[PDB]
Amino acid sequence: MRSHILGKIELDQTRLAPDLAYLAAVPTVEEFSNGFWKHVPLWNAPTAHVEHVPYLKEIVTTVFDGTHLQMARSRNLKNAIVIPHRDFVERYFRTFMVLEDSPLAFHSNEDTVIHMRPGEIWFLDAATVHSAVNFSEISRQSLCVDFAFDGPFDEKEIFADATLYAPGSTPDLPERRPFTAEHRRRILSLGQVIERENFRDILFLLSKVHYKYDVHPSETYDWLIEISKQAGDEKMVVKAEQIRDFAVEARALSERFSLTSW
Amino acid sequence: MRSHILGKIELDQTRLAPDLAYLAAVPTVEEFSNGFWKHVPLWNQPTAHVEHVPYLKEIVTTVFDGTHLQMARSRNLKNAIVIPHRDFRYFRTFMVLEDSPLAFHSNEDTVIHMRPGEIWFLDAATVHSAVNFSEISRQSLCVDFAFDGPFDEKEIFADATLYAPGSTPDLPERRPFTAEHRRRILSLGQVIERENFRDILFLLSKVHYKYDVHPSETYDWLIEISKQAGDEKMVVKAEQIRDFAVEARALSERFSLTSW
Repeated sequence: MRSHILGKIELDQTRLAPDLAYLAAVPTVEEFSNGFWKHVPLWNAPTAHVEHVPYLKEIVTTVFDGTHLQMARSRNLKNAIVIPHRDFVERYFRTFMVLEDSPLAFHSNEDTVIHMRPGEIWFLDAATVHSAVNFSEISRQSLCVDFAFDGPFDEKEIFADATLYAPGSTPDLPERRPFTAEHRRRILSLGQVIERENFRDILFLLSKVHYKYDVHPSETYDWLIEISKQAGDEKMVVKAEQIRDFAVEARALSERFSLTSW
Repeated sequence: MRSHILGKIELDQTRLAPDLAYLAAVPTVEEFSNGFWKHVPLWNQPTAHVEHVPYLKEIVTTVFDGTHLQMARSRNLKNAIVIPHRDFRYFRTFMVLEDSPLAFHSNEDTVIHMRPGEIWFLDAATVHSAVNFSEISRQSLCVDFAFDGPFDEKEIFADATLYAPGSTPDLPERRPFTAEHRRRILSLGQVIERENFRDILFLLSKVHYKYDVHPSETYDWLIEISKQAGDEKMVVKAEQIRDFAVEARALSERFSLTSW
């Protein structure tokens, strides 16, 4: 897990309530997606949206330095799961800060599961296998502020005041149950019910095991492949192979790829 | 009936702050318009917007009785002016929810500056206008009432204790409107064109907020400005506009500030 905390800030819930009330209502528009997700661009390398979120405005304005600031946006996720994956193989800086307390919302990254707490500013490593989830409808509005630097930089200048930067902050890293061979055998029983119209469903459900069980998120794809073989459907074995290449190996997918076209 | 304050509630900032953010982002759907105006219907019976950020739901639920109530909406106005006009005994209350210093209203001979929380009564039947000389937000709540037979303005509230008709209104001072100033306004007869006719109208419509003259004169100056310009189609159009605005007289479906 390359990801880690970068520091924290006491959020003023009362100056934030309205900002969140706006983010939730501004209309926006947007193959592995499911549940509810919504992003709001604030800083495209500012937007009409900014002056409408005074507080959030202040926050990035003051907590960060533009001497490398890419973009910034708000991101919410409800009853949704982002399939585990990696963006590529072979340096950028994506930072993340939840804004609301969403108990059943988590992130994962390579071999560990995280539960971000408000105001905490995380560094999320996109070069390794990661995922995000919200098992409930409790809102999970978040601020993603991206950075960039060609000349390797301290990681310090993210903040425009080293008094906020503090790695040592202890993260909430839930303790997961042991993933056993007996569990693995139960998962594979899905080979008996999977069909083409519920294939995407099984992908999403397999994507959740790693949050509660101690097993690499990438195994998701091995299970899916094996479940496809057990079912004996070739177009499934192949779709499942393609998804794994996309997710685990960052291989791109055809424009013809579809979870619903067979 | 002349405009006046009916009472004033105190506004819980924190409790309405999230709501204003909501009204400001809610999309809504899509003349003689001019600048930014946005209405978010709140009672036509409730509207999906209510529950979606409540403080106002309370305000409107507590304060008014709904047997005569018949529409409620938020109304914002920025860098805009609505031309003076009469709508048509249909009441109508108005509460500005924010402090927008360059925001005003006029009605017949009065120019007022509503203050946050005051609940003003405004008559439909008269010549009124609204304006915001700046981009500072001016979210308000407009609640109208139904009466097709005499009542007491008290009888609109629920909690009768909320009615306080004696609050002193903030009535901006206006400069006297002089005969030389009038002469100067007719000079626009030198520059008006069919392509800027509308602009001149918006310009004339604003004078009555700063100077002491009835807003309907806007239309007299426009007709005269039109006669000075020697443009017969323009004189007829200005007259049509005047009849539509201060006589309520229905206009035509073809009528445009582009069709001469």
